[PDB]
Amino acid sequence: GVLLRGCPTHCHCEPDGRMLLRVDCSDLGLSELPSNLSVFTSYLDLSMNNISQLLPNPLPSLRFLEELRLAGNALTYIPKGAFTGLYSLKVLMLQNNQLRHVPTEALQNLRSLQSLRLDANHISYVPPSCFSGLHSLRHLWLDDNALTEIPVQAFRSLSALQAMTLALNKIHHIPDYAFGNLSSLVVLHLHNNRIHSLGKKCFDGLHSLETLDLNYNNLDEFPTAIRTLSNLKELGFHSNNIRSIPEKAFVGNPSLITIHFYDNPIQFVGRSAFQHLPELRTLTLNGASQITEFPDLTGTANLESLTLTGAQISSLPQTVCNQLPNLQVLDLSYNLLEDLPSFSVCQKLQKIDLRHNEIYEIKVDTFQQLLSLRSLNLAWNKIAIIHPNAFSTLPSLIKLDLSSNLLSSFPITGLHGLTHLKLTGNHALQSLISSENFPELKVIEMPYAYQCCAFGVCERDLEDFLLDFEEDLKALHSVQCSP
Amino acid sequence: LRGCPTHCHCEPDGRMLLRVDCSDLGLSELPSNLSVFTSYLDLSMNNISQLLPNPLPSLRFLEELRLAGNALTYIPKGAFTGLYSLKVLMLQNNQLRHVPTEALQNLRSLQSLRLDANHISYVPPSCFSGLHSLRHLWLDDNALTEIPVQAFRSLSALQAMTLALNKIHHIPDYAFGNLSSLVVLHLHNNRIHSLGKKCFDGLHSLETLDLNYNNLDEFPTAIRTLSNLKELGFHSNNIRSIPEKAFVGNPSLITIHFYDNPIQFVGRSAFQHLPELRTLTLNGASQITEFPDLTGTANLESLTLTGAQISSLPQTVCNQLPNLQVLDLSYNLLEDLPSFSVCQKLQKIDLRHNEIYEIKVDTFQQLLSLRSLNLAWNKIAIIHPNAFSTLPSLIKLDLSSNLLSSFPITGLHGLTHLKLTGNHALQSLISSENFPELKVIEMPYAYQCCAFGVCERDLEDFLLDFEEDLKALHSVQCSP
Amino acid sequence: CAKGCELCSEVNGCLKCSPKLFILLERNDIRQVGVCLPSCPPGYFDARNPDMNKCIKCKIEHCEACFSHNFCTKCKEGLYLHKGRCYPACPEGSSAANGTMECS
Amino acid sequence: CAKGCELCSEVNGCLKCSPKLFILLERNDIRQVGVCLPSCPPGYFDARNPDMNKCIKCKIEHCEACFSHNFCTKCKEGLYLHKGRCYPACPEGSSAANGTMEC
Ligand SMILES: *[C@@H]1O[C@H](CO)[C@@H](O[C@@H]2O[C@H](CO)[C@@H](O[C@@H]3O[C@H](CO)[C@@H](O)[C@H](O)[C@@H]3O)[C@H](O)[C@H]2NC(C)=O)[C@H](O)[C@H]1NC(C)=O
Ligand SMILES: *[C@@H]1O[C@H](CO)[C@@H](O[C@@H]2O[C@H](CO)[C@@H](O)[C@H](O)[C@H]2NC(C)=O)[C@H](O)[C@H]1NC(C)=O
Ligand SMILES: *[C@@H]1O[C@H](CO)[C@@H](O[C@@H]2O[C@H](CO)[C@@H](O)[C@H](O)[C@H]2NC(C)=O)[C@H](O)[C@H]1NC(C)=O
Ligand SMILES: *[C@@H]1O[C@H](CO)[C@@H](O[C@@H]2O[C@H](CO)[C@@H](O)[C@H](O)[C@H]2NC(C)=O)[C@H](O)[C@H]1NC(C)=O
Ligand SMILES: *[C@@H]1O[C@H](CO)[C@@H](O)[C@H](O)[C@H]1NC(C)=O
Repeated sequence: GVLLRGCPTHCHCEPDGRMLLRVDCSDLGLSELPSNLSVFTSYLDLSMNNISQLLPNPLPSLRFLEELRLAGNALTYIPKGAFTGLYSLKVLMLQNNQLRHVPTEALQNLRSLQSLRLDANHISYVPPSCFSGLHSLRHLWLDDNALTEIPVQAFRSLSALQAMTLALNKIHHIPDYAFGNLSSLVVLHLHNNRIHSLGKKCFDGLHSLETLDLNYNNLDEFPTAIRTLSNLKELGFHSNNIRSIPEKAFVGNPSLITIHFYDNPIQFVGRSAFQHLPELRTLTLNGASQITEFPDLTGTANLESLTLTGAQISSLPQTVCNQLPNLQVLDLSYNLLEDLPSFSVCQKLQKIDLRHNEIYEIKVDTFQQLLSLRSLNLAWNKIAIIHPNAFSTLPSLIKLDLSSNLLSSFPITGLHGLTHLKLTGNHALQSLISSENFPELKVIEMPYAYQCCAFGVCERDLEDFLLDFEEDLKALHSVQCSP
Repeated sequence: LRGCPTHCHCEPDGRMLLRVDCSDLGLSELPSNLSVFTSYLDLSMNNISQLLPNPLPSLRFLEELRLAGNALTYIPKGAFTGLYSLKVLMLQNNQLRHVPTEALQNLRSLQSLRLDANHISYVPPSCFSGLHSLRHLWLDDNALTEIPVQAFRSLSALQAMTLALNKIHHIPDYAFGNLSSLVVLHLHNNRIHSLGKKCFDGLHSLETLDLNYNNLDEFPTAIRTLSNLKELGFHSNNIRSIPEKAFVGNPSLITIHFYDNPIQFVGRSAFQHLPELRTLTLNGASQITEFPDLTGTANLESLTLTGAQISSLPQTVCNQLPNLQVLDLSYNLLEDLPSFSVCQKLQKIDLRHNEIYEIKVDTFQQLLSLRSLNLAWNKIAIIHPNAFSTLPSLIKLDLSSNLLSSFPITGLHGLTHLKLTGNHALQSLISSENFPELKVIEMPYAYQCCAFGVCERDLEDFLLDFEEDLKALHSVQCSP
Repeated sequence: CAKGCELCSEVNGCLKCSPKLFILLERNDIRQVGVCLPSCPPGYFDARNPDMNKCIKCKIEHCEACFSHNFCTKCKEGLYLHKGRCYPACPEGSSAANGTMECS
Repeated sequence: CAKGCELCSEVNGCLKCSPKLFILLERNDIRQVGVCLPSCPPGYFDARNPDMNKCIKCKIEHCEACFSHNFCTKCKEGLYLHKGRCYPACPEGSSAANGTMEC
């Protein structure tokens, strides 16, 4: 040995870079780790491997060891001199062990360590100055543990950290300046905890934070500390118990791109709450009954998808579409809308859903110049009259739903050759509709069957599999019509 | 054939009785000569300006006269004198501006009279005088403004009348007083805005009432006196609410139509005591806060009540609801649920968009006829493991948009539709096994759909040989 | 288009009739053709509406001609007519038949 | 059934993994196959959840290994890594760059 050592018995070795060795001794059911172990090792995998105690017979001098994996072992503790000779250690993996605390001194002064995995353990205590002397540490996993409180003291030295996970723990409170010194931190995961109360200055530390995950938690109020994270881009606090989004909630966080707050019992949202988020692309608000006014979206014109349902919106501003260019899908279903704005300024609109509103009439300009619009749903309204030219300028329109709207007649100008047409619930609609001036219709809903009767009722390899599936759907589909 | 007029077409009725068809022949005046024994005379679409200065009575065997589309402006007094056997007279699509003042009088055998599609606006009193056999009267598509109460006072033998498509705006008390024999009354497509409290007190034998397509602002309480009423229609009006004890005077009601009405509220006991009623639909009655009482009306087969503010159901709701097949209480504010076990014969249940937080054990036990169960868009955090243990006929299950993380799978094997989207905490895998016969699936994550397999020449031989297997692999849908 | 018709299609026949006439649709082929009549043929009854006048099949047991649905105008022979419907035997009172077959 | 596995099918392989292991789903011939691992292979990242631990592909441009989505742990050679993302040139510089390719 001492230079000429072979591949450890029962293990599997393989060359890395020239004169460097990768040793795989995973799932061999070792009681203790390999004995006569070789220098030139740059990768050591001992995983799922019944190691009760790492050694009485230490193996330093592996100064070329880049990566140590010690997962699925039965380690209850880590001795102080365990990782002494490992000067080139970049990544250490210690997940799925029975560790009850971060090694008090064993992890100290590993100069080159960049990523540390201590997840899936039983750790409940994180001794201060256990991470002391880790200048290269960028990534820290501490999830699926039994933590109760943020180790603010232990975290105070890791000013080079970029990514941290404290998920799947039992953390209930976040004190002020809990992550004070973590200035380089970019990604913080606190999801699946028991966080009920957090301080007002609890996030004041991390200036470079871009994503914050407070999902699957127990928040009763919107976390206002959020206001201090200027560089924040992604925000998650869904599946909590938050009741409302306050006015000026994301004021401190422009350049936000995604926000997740679903599975929250949200009833009210401030009007100016979603102002000044120009990088935001999608806004979804379902079942916020206490909303009585359409939200203001000044300085956030890059919305592509706006859906807001189950509220009490009585009317839309005349110049509502002035705030919404680039908008593709609009869904104001289940509201109390009577009059409709122009919607012409809202080009690039592809889909519109206004069902279950109190709309009594469709004007001329209310749908003019929507050349990209494909789907229009106005079902379950009280639309007595439609202007003849209302749908004159919608070439790309293919789906139209006018179900249950007490209509008697119908505008046929334009609208020729669409794909879906739904007219059930309009009892006063008894006249006939031709197969001509209506080709390409494939799905039809009709108030009366005799109207349905008028429509004839009574190179690459193996991608051909895919072509077969595309061709299966169409052409096997004949014209449908339900009365 | 002499007897049959030239250019006309005749055919035997009873032996040696004649039916004469002289319709669209463009006659200026009605046929010359023509034979007695005629029991049917059809002169329709035929430019008859005046029935004649030389009329042809003596046709005492004439059973049926048709005179439609002939453009008659008036009918002379002695026009139908000799016609002793006339049972049905058809005078539709003419330009009559008033019912013949005397011409229709004393036609003793007349049973059915058609005066629709005219311009008649005035109905002179005692114009129907001496019509004792008249059972059916048509007066639709006309220019009437008011119920001819006086003229109607002699027709005590009428059984069916239509005053539809007119311009009637008001119905006075006792407007149809002497019409005790009337069974069917059609007043649809009018301008009826106000009707008296005792406006229907006359007809004791009325079974159907049509007030559809009208302009009513209030529920017609005059209805209360029609004991024998069976069918009631007042849809497409502007009625805002159905009052308490609205159909109190009308048991043995079978169908009621009140859709296209801006109905916001309905009294609790409003639908009590209608044992012959089979279906009740109530959509968008926001002001309803309580489930309706249905005492003495246990023959409901379909109950749908949506868009209200119902907070809770009585424990013993199903005690009032045997024979019930379909239940739809979607878009309400329901939190706790009753047993529903007493509600046997239940085939379909729809409870979407409610505030339901939990599904207990007995809440769906022993519903052996149940086929479709929709609980989408609720806040259902937890389901008891045995909740669906006793649902053999269950084939469609919707649990979309809930707060579920896991799933009770005991029983429930081999249903047809399964919908689980919106359940973000539902991340575990679901096998193709313990789930055969599935044809439509909705899934919170794509990798769960993939678990159900939705992820030159001689490749065509491949497609053709392995055809039924491929089509068997495309017999399952899955949206992620 | 055709006699007494204003809007027709060669395939479906007449789609709209002159102002006060009735549309008849059959539906006996498996194909639907529309005819325009001054009044509906036997088996059907006339129903007028502000938009479309239509001939409606009278689905009443043992009914030859009817005033609307639920009310029969003349019952089949060998069957008595009482209050717009037909029985072999008359329900109550008179309910007594004369030389004629119409329970008074 | 399989290594570190509790529920398997001949068609789809492992359907549920041991308590603390990660499931990896990869498509073999119109079929999906699940493996149970102590940690995720290159290209994937480890995501733990109270119900299922899963290996998730990190679709980040020019990223070899990642901490989650939107954050890269090791960038491809010839491309600089700055704050969990990959650029051809580092905006601030200064802190970039030594002999290594890690701003
Ligand atoms: C997985 O790891 C555990 C713990 O490291 C192993 O359990 C150990 O099993 C051996 C024999 O199977 C036990 O040996 C015993 O030693 C005592 C002296 O202490 C002796 O008096 C007994 O007669 C017996 O030989 C050992 O005690 C036990 N360890 C503990 C902590 O209980 C287990 O064997 C490993 N499994 C595999 C498959 O390697
Ligand atoms: C708090 O953050 C500061 C700034 O990153 C850290 O300051 C460094 O402190 C160490 C001593 O542990 C010195 O060797 C470095 O030279 C300091 N860097 C500076 C001043 O830029 C500090 O370690 C963190 N933790 C504390 C103060 O507890
Ligand atoms: C149908 O009958 C009317 C009368 O009811 C005829 O009316 C005549 O119309 C011409 C002009 O077309 C007038 O000059 C005559 O004075 C009208 N005569 C009468 C008696 O009113 C009409 O010509 C007839 N049309 C057809 C096609 O038979
Ligand atoms: C109201 O209707 C009743 C029938 O219910 C009429 O009573 C009959 O009237 C006729 C007159 O044509 C008499 O010949 C009969 O003797 C009356 N009784 C019967 C038939 O039982 C009554 O006249 C009608 N009243 C009015 C004002 O028209
Ligand atoms: C390791 O190698 C030395 C020879 O240098 C030998 O004496 C010793 O027994 C070996 N140990 C094992 C466990 O193979």
